[PDB]
Amino acid sequence: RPPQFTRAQWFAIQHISLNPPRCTIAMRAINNYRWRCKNQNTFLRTTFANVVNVCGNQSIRCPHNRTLNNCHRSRFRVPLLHCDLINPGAQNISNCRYADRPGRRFYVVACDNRDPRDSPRYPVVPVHLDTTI
Ligand SMILES: CC(C)O[C@H]1O[C@H](COS(=O)(=O)O)[C@@H](O[C@@H]2O[C@@H](C(=O)O)[C@@H](O[C@H]3O[C@H](COS(=O)(=O)O)[C@@H](O)[C@H](O)[C@H]3NS(=O)(=O)O)[C@H](O)[C@H]2OS(=O)(=O)O)[C@H](O)[C@H]1NS(=O)(=O)O
Repeated sequence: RPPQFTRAQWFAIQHISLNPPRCTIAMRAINNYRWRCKNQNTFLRTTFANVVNVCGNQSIRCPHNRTLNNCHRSRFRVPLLHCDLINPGAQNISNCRYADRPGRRFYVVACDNRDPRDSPRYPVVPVHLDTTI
């Protein structure tokens, strides 16, 4: 487990977001938790349940993937949001400033085992993000 969640929940908390808030808020889930503001982020308007199914679609492979050789793409499209740091010179939350960018595309994810103390029902769960199309 990561310091405050499982890998699979932490992955969801960053990127899986069926009914989000606006970007100035949505970004806080890392930009107010990490030592600097990240410039760009992506937030898929889907359910974790679909993403657990996407870690049971046929196995493909991704750009930065050699330590598992396994990722997958979604079989039909979903809505999303993207966010954008409007002045790259902010490094902290007293000055970092953003705006919204909604969209509908497929997505690409990597995946690994369950957690000893959470939701055993599913042997393999998502855990990272590569791109959207
Ligand atoms: C295992 C753990 C440490 O990894 C998780 O957290 C790190 C940050 O580490 S930290 O929390 O311990 O401090 C996350 O990596 C940071 O986010 C990336 C992201 O893609 O979200 C990086 O983004 C930059 O590069 C992207 C290109 O890579 S690609 O998308 O894979 O092709 C760009 O598209 C993106 O715009 C850009 N953002 S930036 O602000 O301009 O840099 C970023 O490099 C990285 O931070 S850094 O300190 O390493 O530079 C992991 O994503 C995360 N893995 S997770 O647990 O699976 O989610």
